[PDB]
Amino acid sequence: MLQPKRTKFRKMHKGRNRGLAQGTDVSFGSFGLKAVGRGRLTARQIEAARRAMTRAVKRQGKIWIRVFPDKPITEKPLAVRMGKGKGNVEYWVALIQPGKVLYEMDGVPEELAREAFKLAAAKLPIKTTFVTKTVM
Amino acid sequence: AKKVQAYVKLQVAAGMANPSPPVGPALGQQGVNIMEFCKAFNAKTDSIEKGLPIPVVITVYADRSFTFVTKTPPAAVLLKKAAGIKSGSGKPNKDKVGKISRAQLQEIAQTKAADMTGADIEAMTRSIEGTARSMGLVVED
Amino acid sequence: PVNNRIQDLTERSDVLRGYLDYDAKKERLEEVNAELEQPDVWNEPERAQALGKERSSLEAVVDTLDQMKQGLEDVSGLLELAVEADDEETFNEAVAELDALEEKLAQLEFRRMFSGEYDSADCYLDIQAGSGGTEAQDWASMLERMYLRWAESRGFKTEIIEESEGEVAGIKSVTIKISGDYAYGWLRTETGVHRLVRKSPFDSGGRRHTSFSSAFVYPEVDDDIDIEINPADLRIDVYRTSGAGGQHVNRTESAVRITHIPTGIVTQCQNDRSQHKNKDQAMKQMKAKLYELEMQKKNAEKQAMEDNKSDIGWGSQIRSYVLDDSRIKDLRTGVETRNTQAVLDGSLDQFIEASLK
Amino acid sequence: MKVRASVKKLCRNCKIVKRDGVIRVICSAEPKHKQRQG
RNA sequence: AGCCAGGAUGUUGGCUUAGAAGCAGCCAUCAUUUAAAGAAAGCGUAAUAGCUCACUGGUCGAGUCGGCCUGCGCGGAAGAU
Ligand SMILES: [Zn+2]
Repeated sequence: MLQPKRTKFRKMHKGRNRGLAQGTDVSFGSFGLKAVGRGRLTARQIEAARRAMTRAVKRQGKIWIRVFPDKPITEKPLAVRMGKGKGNVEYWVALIQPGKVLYEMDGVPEELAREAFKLAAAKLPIKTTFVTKTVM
Repeated sequence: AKKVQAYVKLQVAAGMANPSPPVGPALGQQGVNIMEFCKAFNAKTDSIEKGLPIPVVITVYADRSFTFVTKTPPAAVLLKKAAGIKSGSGKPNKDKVGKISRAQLQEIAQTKAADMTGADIEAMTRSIEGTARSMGLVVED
Repeated sequence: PVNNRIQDLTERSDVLRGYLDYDAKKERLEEVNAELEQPDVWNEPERAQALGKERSSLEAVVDTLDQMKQGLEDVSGLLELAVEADDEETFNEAVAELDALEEKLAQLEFRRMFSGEYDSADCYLDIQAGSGGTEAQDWASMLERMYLRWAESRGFKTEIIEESEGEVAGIKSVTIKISGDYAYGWLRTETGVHRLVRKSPFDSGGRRHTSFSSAFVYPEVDDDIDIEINPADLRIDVYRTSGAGGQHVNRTESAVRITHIPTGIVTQCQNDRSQHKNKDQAMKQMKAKLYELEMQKKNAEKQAMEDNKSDIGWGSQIRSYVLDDSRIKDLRTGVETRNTQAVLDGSLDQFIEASLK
Repeated sequence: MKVRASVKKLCRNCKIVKRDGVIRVICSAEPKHKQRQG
């Protein structure tokens, strides 16, 4: 499970998904998955996606992970009166603005990559599109 | 000419009399029995070459007797006495296990004049070369 | 020197041969080939599957031990020509295919140590002292030392884990771990109660003693703490808490019962006020009970396995260490060793192969 | 006839059909592979 | 888009696996006759044999194929007088 090593702080604000993506263009590999819908990827989700893509590949080529869960979600225990401070850190999310290329891949056919990214999309919460490596 | 009734292409070494451990029930299944593969199969063996897996036609008949004309021995088994090596694929082009010369290949080719439907010897030679390459023997030019 | 080794190998093969039934398995193979050579054998798939593989497994023994007898002779003949004519290459080619034969023999030897689910795994042995009071203790320590010597000779890490020393001198109970390649295979056949006859040094009148000490050998198992029970296997049901609380407890589904679907084990809880604490507490309790169920079933299976071994009885008395007459007679060996001092110094090679057979 | 929300052509013989609203799959070769959105 | 036949041989490519010849698995994945035929794509045999497809010569006679681009539409879509 992908979780930050050393933390400056334990808890955080809910924040806003407001804005546009910075990790937009396909950088490393040949075939990437761009995020159409804005949202948040939990750490578990990410791992599931990774699993899906590994299975799709059947151990083949090289896969990149541009995204990483930077913000923790603090959830209160079940059936608690609203006050008494913040809850406890349960899982880690990365806030996804529209346009974020999530996972990149090379060494495989395009169709195969697409298939992999379909599986990944199934695991993931948000709507996505397949993109290729761009010159300039 | 009569249409195809029943055939099962299953043969082993020509030197061995009566195929029964490797092939088994397959040859003696439909019409022609097990015992008709030691007197008929060894009769055509003596004329050409002994101790080599050569395929033979087994067009089965209702009259128990079957017609057979054997071909010239395969490229897979002719490329063993002149090739030098025994082992083939698995790790063929990953690491070179044997060596093959073009002249040798050509020589091997010339024997199968009746086996292959071809107008020229060069074509046959190149087919043989291809076969060798497939097996795992890299052609030396 | 090399030619005499060939003969030894041949002898070894021959002795192996009788037990593995060369005259019976070759006959067995005759009957399979009588039915399976006929095209109409796949009327019954169920039986044919069990026989088809069996025959294939038996062909790799009978025919190979025939290729051994055929092999040794040829190599010997190969050797003879070279030495006589002072040729060198054939000498080297005579050793290299004799070499194959040893490996084959090992494989067949390995096949004896292959039979069973646990063989190559880590190994434990408990040497429990008998009823002798002091003599038994003395025996146990000796046994331990012998085992250690054997371990040293074979080439294994020997780790004494528990060691309860004797009240006067010796060992009351000792557990040693022996790790390595097929470590349990050599030691599985050593399991049993050891009959020691001796003129004791602890007896003031110097009586002769029939003494016993168990050497129970068992393999190290995979831990397997608890299987993660998926929500499809649990049946979660909520209801009202029994008792007092006005309008509140009368109107709560706080109490929970969890039932394991295939088993039938049911765990309830109505302790805490919240449903959600109870659900996870009664699951924690449910998990605990599942472990017990799995622990208890494993223990009963063990119990039943050991009650088989109990009904062997006097057969547990395996190897009679007649030290008062030097000779040692193991029940399955049928042979006596006149050098007790070598036996005690870890040379049980004469006893492993015979007891395994 | 399977109950689905995703009616995918699992093989070549599978045939997508909209029968007055309801989306359906029917396979000629396989009786299992026929599906229904519901 | 239909239909008529071929759709292979050198070949059983080879190495293999309780049984694999395209199909428990691993790799080569070249050439012959060529109008085409993959060392065979999906069914199927105990492995073979067999049913087909990619492709190929004819017939039929005009547009057809899959991408995104959104506009709207279905399903997905079930409650209690
Ligand atoms: Zn279908």
